[PDB]
Amino acid sequence: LTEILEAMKHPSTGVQLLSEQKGLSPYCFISAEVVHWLVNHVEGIQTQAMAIDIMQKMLEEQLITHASGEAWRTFIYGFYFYKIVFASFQRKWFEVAFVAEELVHSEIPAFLLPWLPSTVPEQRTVTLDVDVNNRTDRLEWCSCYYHGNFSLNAAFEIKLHWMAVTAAVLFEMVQGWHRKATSCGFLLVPVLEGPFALPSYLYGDPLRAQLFIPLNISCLLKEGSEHLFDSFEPETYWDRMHLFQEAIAHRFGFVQDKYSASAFNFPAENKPQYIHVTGTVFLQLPYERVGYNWAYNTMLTKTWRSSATGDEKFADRLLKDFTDFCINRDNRLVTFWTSCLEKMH
Amino acid sequence: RKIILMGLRRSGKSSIQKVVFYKSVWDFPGQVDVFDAAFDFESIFTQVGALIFVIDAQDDYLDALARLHVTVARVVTINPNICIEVFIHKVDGLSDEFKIDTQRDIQQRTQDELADIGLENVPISFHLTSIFDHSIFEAFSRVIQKLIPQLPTLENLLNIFCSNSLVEKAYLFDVLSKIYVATDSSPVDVQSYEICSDFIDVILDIGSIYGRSSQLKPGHSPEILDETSSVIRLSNDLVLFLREMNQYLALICIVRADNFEKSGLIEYNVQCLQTAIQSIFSPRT
Ligand SMILES: Nc1nc2c(ncn2[C@@H]2O[C@H](COP(=O)(O)OP(=O)(O)O)[C@@H](O)[C@H]2O)c(=O)[nH]1
Repeated sequence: LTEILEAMKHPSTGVQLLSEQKGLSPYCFISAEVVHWLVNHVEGIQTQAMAIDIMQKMLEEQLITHASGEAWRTFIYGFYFYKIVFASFQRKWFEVAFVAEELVHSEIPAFLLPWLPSTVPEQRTVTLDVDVNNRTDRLEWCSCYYHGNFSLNAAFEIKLHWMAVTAAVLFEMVQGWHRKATSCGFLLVPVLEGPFALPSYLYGDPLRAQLFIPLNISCLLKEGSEHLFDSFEPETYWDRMHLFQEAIAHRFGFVQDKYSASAFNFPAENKPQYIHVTGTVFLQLPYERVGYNWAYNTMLTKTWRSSATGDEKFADRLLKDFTDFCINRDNRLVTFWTSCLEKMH
Repeated sequence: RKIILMGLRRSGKSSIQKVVFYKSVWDFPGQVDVFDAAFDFESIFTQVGALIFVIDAQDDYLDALARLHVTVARVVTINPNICIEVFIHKVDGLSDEFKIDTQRDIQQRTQDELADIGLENVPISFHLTSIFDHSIFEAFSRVIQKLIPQLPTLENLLNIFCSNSLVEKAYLFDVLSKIYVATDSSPVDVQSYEICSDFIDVILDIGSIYGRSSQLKPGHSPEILDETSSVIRLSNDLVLFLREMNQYLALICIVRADNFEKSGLIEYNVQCLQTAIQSIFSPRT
C-alpha cells in the first residue's frame, strides 16, 4: 500500500530506481530488485509469493504500473520495467521473466518418486540498434529473438537475424555481450542451430551426422525383468526413463536447451536437447535402442574459449568418459544406480 | 616514491629486474596478493606512484586480468594518484602479425572492463616489453616519465634546443641504467635508440679502463675533472655526441654532419641547457 511505496521511494537506502536513460520514464525500476528489497526491508513477509501478491495489490490500485502504460498485465517477477504513478516498448527493451522453479525437496529422485509431478510468451523479439559508437554513417538494425523466461538450470538463448547490418559492428556488440557475460558469471558462446538435423533439412549439414552412445540398462535390471521401472506404473515408465536419462545428463554437466521450433507443430517429432556448461557438446535424447545422440558444437572457436570452456581436447575426454559411464565400465553406472536405490529408504 | 612490479607466476618480472635493474624497483611475487594480509599493502601503496602489471602474451591472461582489475580497485581505494601501466611481455618469439592482434585483444578486453567496473577516471597505459630487446628500457622510461613532475619543462627545453640547434633527436639518459629521463617531441626510432644505448656502453667501458689516475680518489680530487664529452661521426651523414650533464645524467643528440659544421653553436646551446638542467635539479627554496 501507500506507506510501502513511501518506504520504497526513500532517497538514502530505498530502491535503485533507474536514471534518465533515453526511452525510459522517470521513477522506473526493475521488478526483481524491488522483489528482493521487499523480502528484506518489509513489515513482515518472508517468501517471494506474498511479495508478488503485495506487488500485485499495488498494481491493482494503480500505485505502480508498467513503463509502457500497458495497464492490463499482472506483476511479472524478473527483468520487467515498472514505474511509479504499447507494443513499441516491447521491440526496444529486453524483458526476461524469472521462473521460480521449486528446488528438489524430495531426496528420492524424480524417476523413483511414487507419484510424478506432471501469460508471458516463450520467445520475445526486440529490434536492436547495432551501431552504438556511430562507426557507420548509415542506419543498421537487427532483430533479436530471445527467451521470455529465465531458469538457473536452463540455457538462455539469443538469436540474431539481420540483413542491413555491417557484420563487424555486430561482432563488436556480440564481443561486448560476451565480455559482460564473462564478468557477470555466465558464458555466452555461439552454438549450432540445427545440431541433430538431417542433411535434407533446412538447418542440417550434408557432411554432419550424430554419434550414438548406447546406455547399458540391461546390467541395471534385476533378476528376471525386462522393464527398469516395472514396480511403478508402465504408462509413465518411459517418462521415468527420460528423467533417469536426464539424471545422468545432470551428472556430466548438461543443461537443458529449450530450443524454439521454427513454426513446427506435432510435438512427437522434436526431441529434447541438452547443452554442456562449456558449450562444447550437444546432447539429444532420442525416441528402442536406449542411448544418447552426441553432437559437437563446431561454432565454438578459439576466440570464444576461456577457462570456463576448457581446452580444445575437453570434448574428446568428455566423450571418452561418457562412453565409459554409459557402457558400465568398472561398475560405475551401478554405483550411480544403486545409490539412487539408497535414496529409496 | 617506489615502483612495484606486479604480475603472476612465470610472467617475466625477475628477468626484467635481471636485465634492467641488475644490468626503488620492488618485485612483489605472483602469489600472496592484496587479499592476503602478509604485508601492509595500504601503507606501501600510499607511497607508491607507479604500479606495473606484467601480462604474458603467450599464456592465458584472464585470471591475470581479474587479478589486475582487483589490484587496480585496491590501489584506487588506497590512493587516487597512482599510475597504472600494463607490461605485455615475452614478445620475442612472436611474429609481427601476432603482436598487433595481441595488443588489440588485450586493450579491448581491458578498457571495456574498466568501464564495467566504473573507474574510468584513472589512466591505464599498455606497453610491449621483451627482455631480449630494448623495448623494456623504453617502457620503463615511459613509466619513469610519469613519476617525474618536471617532465614538460625538460621536454619543452629539449624541443626548443632541437629546433634552435638543428638537432634531429635528443635524449636525457641516466648512464647507470640506460633509461632516458626526457626526450623531444619527435618519435623514438629503435635503430636510433640501440646506438644511443650502446654509445653509453662504449663511453663507460673506455672511461672505466683509462680513468684510473685520480677519478676515484677516496678523499677528494685535487683538480676538478672535465665533464665526459664524446663525438662519433658515422658514414651515413649522422653524428652522435654526448655531454655529461650531472653526476648521473647525460645528453646524447643525433645531428647531421651538414649541421655539425657549426658545432660551436650546438656546444654553446648544450652549455646553456646544462645551466638550465643544473638550475632545475638544484635544491631551492
Ligand atoms: N625466451 C624468453 N624467456 C622469457 C622472457 N621473459 C621471461 N622469460 C622466462 O620466463 C621466466 C619468468 O620468471 P619470473 O616470472 O620472472 O619469476 P618470478 O619473478 O620469481 O615470478 C623467466 O625465468 C624467464 O626465463 C622472454 O622475453 N623471452
